[PDB]
Amino acid sequence: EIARDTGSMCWASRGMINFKSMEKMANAAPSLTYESANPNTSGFTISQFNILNADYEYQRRHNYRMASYDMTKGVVYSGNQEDPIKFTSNPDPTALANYNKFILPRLDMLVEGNAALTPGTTLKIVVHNTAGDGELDESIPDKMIVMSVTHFEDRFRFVSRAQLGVVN
Amino acid sequence: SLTGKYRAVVISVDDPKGLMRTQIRVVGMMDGLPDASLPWAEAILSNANTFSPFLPGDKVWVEFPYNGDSRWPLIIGYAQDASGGAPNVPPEASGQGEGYVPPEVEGAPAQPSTSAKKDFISSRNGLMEIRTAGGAWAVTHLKSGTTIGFNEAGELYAISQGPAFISSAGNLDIKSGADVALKAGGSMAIEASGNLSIKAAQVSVDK
Amino acid sequence: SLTGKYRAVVISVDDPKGLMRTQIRVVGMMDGLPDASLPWAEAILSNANTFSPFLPGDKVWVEFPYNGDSRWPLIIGYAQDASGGAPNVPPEASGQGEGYVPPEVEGAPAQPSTSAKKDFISSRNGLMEIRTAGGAWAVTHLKSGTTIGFNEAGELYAISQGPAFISSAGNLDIKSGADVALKAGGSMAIEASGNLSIKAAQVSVDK
Amino acid sequence: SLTGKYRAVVISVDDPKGLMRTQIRVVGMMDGLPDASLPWAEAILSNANTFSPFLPGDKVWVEFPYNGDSRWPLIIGYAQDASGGAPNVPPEASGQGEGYVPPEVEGAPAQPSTSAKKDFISSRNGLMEIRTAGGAWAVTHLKSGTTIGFNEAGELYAISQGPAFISSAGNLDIKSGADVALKAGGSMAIEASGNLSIKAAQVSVDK
Repeated sequence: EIARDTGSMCWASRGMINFKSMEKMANAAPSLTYESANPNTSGFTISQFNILNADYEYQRRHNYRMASYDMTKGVVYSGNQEDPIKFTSNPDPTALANYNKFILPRLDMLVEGNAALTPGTTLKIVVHNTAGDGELDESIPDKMIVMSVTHFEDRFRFVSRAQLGVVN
Repeated sequence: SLTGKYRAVVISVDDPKGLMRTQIRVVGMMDGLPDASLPWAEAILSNANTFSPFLPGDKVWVEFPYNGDSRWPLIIGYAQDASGGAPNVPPEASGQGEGYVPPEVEGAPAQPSTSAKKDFISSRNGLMEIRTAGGAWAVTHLKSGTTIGFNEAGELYAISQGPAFISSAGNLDIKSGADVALKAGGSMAIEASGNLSIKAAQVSVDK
Repeated sequence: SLTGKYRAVVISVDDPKGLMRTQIRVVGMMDGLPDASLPWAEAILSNANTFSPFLPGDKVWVEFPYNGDSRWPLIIGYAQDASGGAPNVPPEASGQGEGYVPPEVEGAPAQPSTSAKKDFISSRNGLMEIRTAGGAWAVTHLKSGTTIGFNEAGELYAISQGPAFISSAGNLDIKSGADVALKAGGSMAIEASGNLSIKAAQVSVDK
Repeated sequence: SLTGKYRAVVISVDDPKGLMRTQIRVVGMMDGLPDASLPWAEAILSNANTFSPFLPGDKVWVEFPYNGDSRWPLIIGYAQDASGGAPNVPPEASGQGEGYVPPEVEGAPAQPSTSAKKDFISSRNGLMEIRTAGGAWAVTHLKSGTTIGFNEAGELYAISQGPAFISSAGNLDIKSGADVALKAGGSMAIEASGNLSIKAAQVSVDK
């Protein structure tokens, strides 16, 4: 609830608890570079990746105009003007304004076991096509944020999987 | 489906079918609708065979009991609001303004004392009923100043601005172990259909 | 589990344990059960230390607050119904019949005027309390016609059919800047335990 | 989320913001918290522009209407309890003890009769209002014994312990088709600003 009222992102890992604002995350410079279909790259390499185009599936739940009752002001509104209304309880304008902020997932990828990938990391992604004329894919944005990380080790190989997203 | 309570405003009280209903508008959900499409609501009575009128512009709590159906609402009771800068209770019980100032009468046992957040005060349609913590009860007429009740100390006063009427078909007794005082500003009449007896120690008739 | 409100009818008021409860029957669900198996219900009081009696045959709203358990019901308030062709409110406040006709008295400041859907009218167990929009308050006894109250114009009238009693241990003052009129149909007595003073301009004693 | 009704106890009535609220403690869930952290609750009024005070130590029903949020509670009404071995209603309406014993007055039309589970009895802050099934209405002052009302048979009695006051700016009529009886324990005064007329059959002035 504190995270929702402040507009930040929470995750507890490696002995710390983290609150990071969403507006300042959109202006953060990348730290790593991930490329596909490039064998002369100076960074790392992606072996498998998934493109998700379902942006409505996550925006459907946040398409509402918030309203609430305050004993000294009356009815307090916040948000757009052409969306359906929905009632909450806290009549705090700052809390109402941040009620509809989140991160929209876009891409899932599988790499060769990097242990430096933690949520909150910003990466630069470059994807080339492997047929036709080597055209760059413009449907994947340049900078992405890491949302979830899974590391997996069997008796022969070490692999990592990540989910990447963009701030609305 | 709508299950909880909601805040509404009373619109009208002229029921075309005659089954003692009132028209309501929920604040926030029924915004933008013409007054001819708003549904008619029923109320919970306080006792058996009692009817409390509703005036347009009141604030109430509304709930839908028939499986969450919005076509058949139900009114529970009145609601508090402080949107105007002061609460919607009479100012004698809050202390946010100056309230009713009764006229001054010679004699007139002391008016009941009113303190904030400690008295029962109601004021509707020109009638004010007071029941204070000291044990005093008073009913007053706001436009003229007619009052019946007693005081926190336990003294009776019935004051009328205008004519007054006391009558009883049968035996009537008026007793006061004190002095008994009768005074008129015009002409006094004492008429009886039989015998009259004046029994005292000494009698004086002066100019 | 039962969560919302339901309509019920009061069956009996003779609690075998003595914890001031009443017996209820939900309309539609508890049909066909003997009266000895119906559960006992408690009520929400209006104020602290007040008890409002229930009579058999009344209509109420019933809700189960303890996790939807039907063994422990709760009574909220009375309900409106118009199954008989007219609403269940007094006919003075609806206009579906002719109501109480008070007896006529000579003198008798005007009785409060009653309009439909604009007055507070209650009638239970032979007592009628009226609070109209004009600011009049009246309490009347239905079987005999005894009444205390004032009028929308602001005049006091206390009328008793039968004997009446006015007494006060202490000083008593009776004042009327008008004429003051005293009249008896039998024998009048004026007794004092001391001095008597008649102070006017001129005095006339006639046959 | 909290959706149903709950039992609570009133803690305090001194609102730091002034929006006529009261502080509550739910029995069982808010146990062990300091009194400075308990939330402030609002109430449902019975009529428009009426305020009923709350005293510390009362039992009530509390419900949370704003999406089940525990920070904004709402008070519905008072609750019944019998934890002390007797119900929390006045003993005249239950029969578990001896109640109010009014003082005895010579004359004094009969006091209203009270039966168990059949009368409306309220007693708060030193005031008692009785509305019995026979049609009698009475309001009494507990500390002194001042009473206004009539009887189940239909007789008026207004009794004051201490001074009493009857006045009316205008015409006053006192009529009794019976005998009319006036008696004083001290000194009686009859003053008029004009003519006086004594009209009877025969007049007697005795020692």
